[PDB]
Amino acid sequence: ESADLRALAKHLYDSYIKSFPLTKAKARAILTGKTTDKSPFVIYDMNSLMMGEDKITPLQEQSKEVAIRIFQGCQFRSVEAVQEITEYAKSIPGFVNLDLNDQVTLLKYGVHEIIYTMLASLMNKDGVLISEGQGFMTREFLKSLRKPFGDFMEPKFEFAVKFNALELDDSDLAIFIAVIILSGDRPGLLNVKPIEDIQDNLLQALELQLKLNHPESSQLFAKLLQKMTDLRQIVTEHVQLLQVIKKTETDMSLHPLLQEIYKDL
Amino acid sequence: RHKILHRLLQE
Ligand SMILES: C[C@H](CCC(=O)O)C[C@H](C)C[C@H](C)C(=O)CC(=O)[C@H](C)C[C@H](C)C/C=C\[C@@H](C)[C@@H](O)[C@@H](C)[C@@H](O)C[C@@H]1CC[C@@](C)([C@H]2CC[C@@](C)([C@@H](C)O)O2)O1
Repeated sequence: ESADLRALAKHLYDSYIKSFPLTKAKARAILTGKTTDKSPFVIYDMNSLMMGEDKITPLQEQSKEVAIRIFQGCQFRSVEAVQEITEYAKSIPGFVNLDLNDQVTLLKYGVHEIIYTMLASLMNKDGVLISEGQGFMTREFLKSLRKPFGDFMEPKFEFAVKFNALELDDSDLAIFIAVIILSGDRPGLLNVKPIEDIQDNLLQALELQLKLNHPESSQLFAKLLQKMTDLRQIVTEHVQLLQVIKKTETDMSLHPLLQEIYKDL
Repeated sequence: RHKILHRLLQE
């Protein structure tokens, strides 16, 4: 048991390291100035947007308004994350042995919760690492965005602050991320039971990880369990923004991958 | 289906 709980703890990390090119370790190293060899452009207004703008989003360009340029990098970066997460998922022991529809279902619902977990790794009190860390966008400048967008990230910065206070590392995050994916309470799952046996094994590997990797957080496990449901709030919040840009906000076509995902939830 | 996930799942 508790050697294969260590075994599975290591596998995940390896596969986490395989699938996710930007890690917290790198994100934290840059955020605290420890690689002054990777010192990031600061976007704090329309003005520095312009200069940082010049670093795919192709001739697909058209200098349109600030918010549509930001839409497009988000979109492109979401697409990549979906792919990484999926490739990571494919590597959770037993994940592939499940019915295809349910493997789809878990990704449909698991994907944004993990996008937002990972986002926290890129955030502190004042802003967010962007462009693979070669960029840093302020919280204050994300607030000056008009319309439905100016107060969207505010609840994500709160919570990115709260969740970073847990000092989780890449090896911690790996299992947390697999726990989320293997959750049997997603709408429309065909075979709940096999998923739960999988999640229970992961829940336990994690439990151990946390007692091992942080012996002086006493109740870290319980603190971390609760974030999973803050995550779903975060996500219904997300879903309800897409909603307003579905109707109002002409011109913002979702990527078809992101269409598949935001459709019937 | 969900066509893109699938292909990403298939390999
Ligand atoms: C860091 C971000 C800018 C970086 C960039 O311009 O490049 C902050 C960015 C404004 C985040 C939020 C969505 C925002 O205010 C969006 C916005 O006005 C436009 C008009 C509406 C939306 C695109 C509609 C569609 C999708 C977005 C909502 C969605 O994208 C984001 C909510 C969510 O995705 C958060 C972020 C952005 C995309 C991402 C998957 C990226 C970022 C880096 C990395 C590796 C992390 C996160 O894991 O993934 O997470």
